[PDB]
Amino acid sequence: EYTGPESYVAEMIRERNLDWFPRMRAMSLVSSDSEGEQNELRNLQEKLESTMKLVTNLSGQLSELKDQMTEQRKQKQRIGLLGHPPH
Amino acid sequence: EYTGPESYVAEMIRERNLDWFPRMRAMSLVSSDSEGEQNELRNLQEKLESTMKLVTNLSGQLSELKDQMTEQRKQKQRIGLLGHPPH
Ligand SMILES: [Ca+2]
Ligand SMILES: [Ca+2]
Repeated sequence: EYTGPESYVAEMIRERNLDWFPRMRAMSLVSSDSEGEQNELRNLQEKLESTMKLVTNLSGQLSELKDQMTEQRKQKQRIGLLGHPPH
Repeated sequence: EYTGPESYVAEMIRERNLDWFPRMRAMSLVSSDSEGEQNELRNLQEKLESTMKLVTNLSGQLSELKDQMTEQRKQKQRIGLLGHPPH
């Protein structure tokens, strides 16, 4: 009928080990937080705006092929209409 | 005629409590700032460029449906004009 931690302590006792005693650490002092996790949120956010790379490149290319075909039509506006008028 | 803090000190005295005495803290040392709040500005800014998600997705979709209808017209430029010439 050993519980979870109780069985583990039992094997540590049978192992002649004393590493399960707390040393220079208390839960009341660890309960501080110190506005932590902020680094995790910053790191995920930095990748999220780094994810904006693929978000904005699709827009850039979809705009630019249309722009370049329109620019080809504009180039036609000059080159085709140059040879159209007679002499 | 008790003032704000004076009344509170009065009830602490009647409570036989000594927790209103400063201990290991001085205002002159707390007056440091240490370029603080920088984390708050960084956190708001990171969300603001995370707010750029919705700012740029509206642009992306408004560009892309126009691009895809133009591309459908371009697909017509081929498929419709393939079956138009006679034999
Ligand atoms: Ca059990
Ligand atoms: Ca009063």
